[PDB]
Amino acid sequence: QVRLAQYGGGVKRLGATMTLSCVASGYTFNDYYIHWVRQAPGQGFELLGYIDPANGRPDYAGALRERLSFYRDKSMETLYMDLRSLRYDDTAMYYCVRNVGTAGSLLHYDHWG
Amino acid sequence: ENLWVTVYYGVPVWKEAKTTLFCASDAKAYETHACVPTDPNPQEMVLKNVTENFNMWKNDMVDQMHEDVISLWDQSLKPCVKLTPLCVTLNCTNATASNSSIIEGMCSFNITTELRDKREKKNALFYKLDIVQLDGNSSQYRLINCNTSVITQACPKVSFDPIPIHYCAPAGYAILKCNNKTFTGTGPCNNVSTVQCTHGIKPVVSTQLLLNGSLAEGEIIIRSENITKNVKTIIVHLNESVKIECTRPNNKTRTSIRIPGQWFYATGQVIGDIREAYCNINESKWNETLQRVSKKLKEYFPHKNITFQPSSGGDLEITTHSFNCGGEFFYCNTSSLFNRTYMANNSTRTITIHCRIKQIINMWQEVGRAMYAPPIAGNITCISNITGLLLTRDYGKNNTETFRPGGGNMKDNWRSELYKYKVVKIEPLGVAPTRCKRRV
Amino acid sequence: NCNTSVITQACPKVSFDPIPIHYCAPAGYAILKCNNKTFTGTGPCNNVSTV
Amino acid sequence: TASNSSIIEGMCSFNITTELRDKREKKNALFYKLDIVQLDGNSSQYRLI
Amino acid sequence: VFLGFLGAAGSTMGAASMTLTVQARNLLSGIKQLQARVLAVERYLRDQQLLGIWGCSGKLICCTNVPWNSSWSNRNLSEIWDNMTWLQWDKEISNYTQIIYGLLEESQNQQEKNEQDLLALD
Amino acid sequence: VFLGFLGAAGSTMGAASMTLTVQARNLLSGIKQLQARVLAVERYLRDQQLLGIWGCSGKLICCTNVPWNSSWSNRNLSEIWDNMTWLQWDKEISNYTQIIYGLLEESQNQQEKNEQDLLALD
Amino acid sequence: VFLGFLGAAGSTMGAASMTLTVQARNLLSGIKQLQARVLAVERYLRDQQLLGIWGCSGKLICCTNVPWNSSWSNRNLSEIWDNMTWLQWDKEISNYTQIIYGLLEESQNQQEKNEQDLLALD
Ligand SMILES: *[C@@H]1O[C@H](CO)[C@@H](O[C@@H]2O[C@H](CO)[C@@H](O[C@@H]3O[C@H](CO[C@H]4O[C@H](CO[C@H]5O[C@H](CO)[C@@H](O)[C@H](O)[C@@H]5O)[C@@H](O)[C@H](O)[C@@H]4O)[C@@H](O)[C@H](O[C@H]4O[C@H](CO)[C@@H](O)[C@H](O)[C@@H]4O)[C@@H]3O)[C@H](O)[C@H]2NC(C)=O)[C@H](O)[C@H]1NC(C)=O
Ligand SMILES: *[C@@H]1O[C@H](CO)[C@@H](O[C@@H]2O[C@H](CO)[C@@H](O[C@@H]3O[C@H](CO)[C@@H](O)[C@H](O[C@H]4O[C@H](CO)[C@@H](O)[C@H](O)[C@@H]4O)[C@@H]3O)[C@H](O)[C@H]2NC(C)=O)[C@H](O)[C@H]1NC(C)=O
Ligand SMILES: *[C@@H]1O[C@H](CO)[C@@H](O[C@@H]2O[C@H](CO)[C@@H](O)[C@H](O)[C@H]2NC(C)=O)[C@H](O)[C@H]1NC(C)=O
Ligand SMILES: *[C@@H]1O[C@H](CO)[C@@H](O)[C@H](O)[C@H]1NC(C)=O
Ligand SMILES: *[C@@H]1O[C@H](CO)[C@@H](O)[C@H](O)[C@H]1NC(C)=O
Ligand SMILES: *[C@@H]1O[C@H](CO)[C@@H](O)[C@H](O)[C@H]1NC(C)=O
Repeated sequence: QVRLAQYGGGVKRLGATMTLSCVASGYTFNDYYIHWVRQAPGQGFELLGYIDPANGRPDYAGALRERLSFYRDKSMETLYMDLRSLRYDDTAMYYCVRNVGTAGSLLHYDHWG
Repeated sequence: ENLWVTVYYGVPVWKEAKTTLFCASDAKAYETHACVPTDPNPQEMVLKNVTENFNMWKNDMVDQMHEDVISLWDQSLKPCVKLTPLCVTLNCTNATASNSSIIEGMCSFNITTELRDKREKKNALFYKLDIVQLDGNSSQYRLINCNTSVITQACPKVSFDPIPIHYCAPAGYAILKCNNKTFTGTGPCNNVSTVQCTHGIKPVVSTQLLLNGSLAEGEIIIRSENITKNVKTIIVHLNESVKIECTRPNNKTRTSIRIPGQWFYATGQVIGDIREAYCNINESKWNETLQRVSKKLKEYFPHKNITFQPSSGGDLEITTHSFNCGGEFFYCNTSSLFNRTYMANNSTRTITIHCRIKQIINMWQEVGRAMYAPPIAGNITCISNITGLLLTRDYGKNNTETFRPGGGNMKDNWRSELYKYKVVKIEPLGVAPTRCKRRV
Repeated sequence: NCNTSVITQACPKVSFDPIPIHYCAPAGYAILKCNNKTFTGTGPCNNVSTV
Repeated sequence: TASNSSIIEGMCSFNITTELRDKREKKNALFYKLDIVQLDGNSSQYRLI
Repeated sequence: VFLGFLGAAGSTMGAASMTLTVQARNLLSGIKQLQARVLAVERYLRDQQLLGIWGCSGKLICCTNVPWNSSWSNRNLSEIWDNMTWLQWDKEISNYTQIIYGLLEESQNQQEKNEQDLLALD
Repeated sequence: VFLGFLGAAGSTMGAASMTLTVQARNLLSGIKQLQARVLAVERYLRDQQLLGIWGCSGKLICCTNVPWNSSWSNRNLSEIWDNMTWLQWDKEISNYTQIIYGLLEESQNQQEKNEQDLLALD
Repeated sequence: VFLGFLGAAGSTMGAASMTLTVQARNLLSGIKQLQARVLAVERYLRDQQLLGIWGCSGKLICCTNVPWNSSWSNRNLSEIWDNMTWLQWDKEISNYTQIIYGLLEESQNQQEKNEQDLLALD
């Protein structure tokens, strides 16, 4: 029932700033955290960061605190990555994932965009 | 041998279950809550030699009173004016005061008044946070949330405030308290006690820390979930109060605009020279409290340093300390307060922090509904007692952990207070054997 | 009154009129009448009755 | 607008207030002729049923 | 009146036996909070009428005609009657509480029908 | 628990006599559907307290001091006690049910007052 | 059914003694007027179960094991039993009604525990 549509991508030029967008459709938008995962070819997955859509609180990986940015719009329930200063190693398949969490802790991922 | 069944009534045993809880009221009120319900006087007894498990995460009445707070706010805000016809196009130049960039609405517009003949020109005073910039010419402006929701003005004489509330059990249901001092938010208490109703819990609305609350018994207590190290929010409960002094120094001129029987309230003019609102902290109490908190937090985490930064990203409700005082909502810069680090191995001086104030506030858990605070005349001063912190953690790496303030979800603020109580259902019909038959 | 309040038209076919109304006691509660003729609005009646 | 018009017969422009209460803007949409009734005078004038 | 409610927990079977009346006493007292009071009316009746089907009418302590079975476990309990305390006994006996009530009801039917025939010899 | 409720209809007086307890058991369980539950609380009490005014307290079967009258018809019923089945007896006796209850209440007052005076000889 | 309700007031103790049943009978029957019916369910139960804690179960008149005390005043009342009428006795005895109920409950606990031990000699 729930769907995570993604827009943006294809080819981007070297050194530029790029934006990806996601739209969530069929669930209570404030309840679930959103994580951003990527996979380079020939490498395993790794996590970039996560966002709380309720209050806009982000958290980022240690090696990429300066290049990333997350934000969201609550009315159109839309989420956006900005990534600055693209380098050649960033060639990857990018996904958003919804996160299931309790009142105090976070748990496994359920759906992949 | 020769044992037979017998039944017993009034058996002291219980289960744990959900229920609907009753609430109390107060004699003096603002005037659904103003005269109802009853206002009883509670008593407490100690359950000797009773051990019972508690958990402040799984308990249900926090969500119940969260719904109660929302419902009381909706019922209070229901008989109020809707500010729909103010959504017309605003033409602002904003050059009346000595300085204009501080507030930046001083905005003319057309409004229907008392005849429905033709709209008349009026002007008022507004804050630039509540004003958004339309496309094209910069002098065109709009209200912030009217592209998303309707905005209602709160009537000033029915203002809701932290009145202490007692939660009463229904008949057949008992409330357990756990009077032990070093309760860690979960586990078995061997100091169980019972009441009929709880004490005076106040509906405190605050971010980045909580205030006007109760105090710990021993030293500072840290409550957190223990399913995984990946935690949403960690509660820190202080054993010693620290005082905060907040002030808005300027006086304001309330003006009324007539829209039928309603009367919209706006700001006319600030009296005198402009000064920026600010808050004050005793520096020695704050830094000593931070040292005690960090050296108590490193019990959990064995060998890593402890370092603080302010939060990054998100709306103003998480980047700043937001609260309400009087009728005015304050957002306080907390960057200078949380800049400390420590290695893992009485009222001198005062920290002043700058603030901003805005009138249109969303509901404190939810978007798609917003309310407009009325202007408050005169200078405002406030004194409060801060009782704890709501923190979150970064990932970090080897040798260093990192803790930064957060707590945008209002439910965890009330979860910081109702950690003591639990509700049980009484099962008084335990059977037994006995060495006796029945008459035939 | 439009400078003060909103005005509503009454629908003519739902018109309310002095229909006689009886007030019923709940269970466990009794109604006392004081059938004395010269009752003065206050004081003791010695002609008490119940309905 | 379509290849055949008599099947559905609303394809109808109108003015609507949107998001500012400044002045109504022109829009158009698509409708069925059963839900559309014909006003008096000119046939091109129409109303909702 | 509220005093000593559930305070006898932590004591024995026999100690709480004289203080069962305190727990037997309690049926006291947005806008829609009325409904819970109705629940307090219901469950007590669902208790009280249940005693009526066992023949243990009214009185807080009574015996019955059904003998004990070791199929509901065979704890000695004679010295544990003055330690126990209460809750582990419920947690132990809860495996068989749903079954014993039919035995009580059938024995009550035995008593009523046999006594009715014995008086019907009139 | 729901099993065999009203299933004994189609049997006799005496056959349903042992299965009256199943019918005695049932007091179970827009938005405004709460009120009917209150009705289930009411009528049963209006039954139960009514037994309290006759002195047939609690127990499902009892006799009383009031003798039978042929003014409430004089069916033999001795062989019809094991055919009847139930409902025809109800429509037959419904002509006089409103009258017999006063006889039961007056006989209960007789019993209470005479027994109270007999103990008052102490 | 409503007839003679509270009509026996103005008569004595003993005259209203045979007509207590009429007053014992009554549990009869904007938009939100339902709630008062619930109150009629509540208070009667708060009466009735209260009799259950005294051991005066069901029957309208009974005696108990607690003797009389002159600390609750020492009116002779023997000739005043057939004049009184009712209300003045209520205002006289209302100074001590809250105290006597504990005596009744404790005597009921005495009766239940001693009788349970006496049968426990089996
Ligand atoms: C009608 O109602 C709506 C809803 O209430 C009003 O809100 C507007 O909605 C639109 C559509 O969703 C938004 O457009 C998007 O804006 C994104 C960001 O644009 C600005 O916002 C940033 C500030 O917010 C964050 O700042 C930094 C990072 O930027 C964070 O650290 C911080 O924590 C904040 O969270 C500015 O910093 C930023 O520079 C912009 O000024 C766009 O990114 C977004 O996606 C676009 O991204 C690319 C271009 O940047 C490109 O791929 C695409 O074009 C893609 O669309 C999108 O444009 C508005 O931002 C939002 N306004 C708000 C919330 O104020 C709307 O205002 C109202 N209409 C009118 C007339 O008032
Ligand atoms: C935490 O605790 C502190 C300590 O009490 C508390 O500070 C107090 O708050 C109250 C209410 O916010 C203040 O009371 C005000 O005092 C002024 C001056 O006396 C009055 O003019 C105010 O009256 C207002 O309301 C009236 C009725 O609506 C209006 O008619 C009138 O015009 C005013 O609008 C109001 O009574 C009090 O001064 C402070 N300080 C002290 C020392 O008591 C604080 O509010 C608590 N809460 C928080 C969130 O900090
Ligand atoms: C509270 O503690 C802080 C941190 O130790 C003190 O701030 C330091 O003050 C000294 C001089 O007093 C400076 O040299 C440091 O650079 C400060 N460190 C900071 C700002 O991180 C502060 O002075 C203490 N205040 C009181 C009243 O004792
Ligand atoms: C409270 O519980 C802790 C948990 O172990 C225990 O160590 C402590 O002694 C308890 N407090 C008291 C006063 O017994
Ligand atoms: C914290 O203090 C250091 C001291 O050099 C300073 O560089 C940094 O900008 C400060 N950060 C904040 C958020 O105040
Ligand atoms: C009604 O009350 C007055 C009060 O004194 C009394 O005089 C009068 O006799 C009473 N009426 C009757 C019919 O007794």
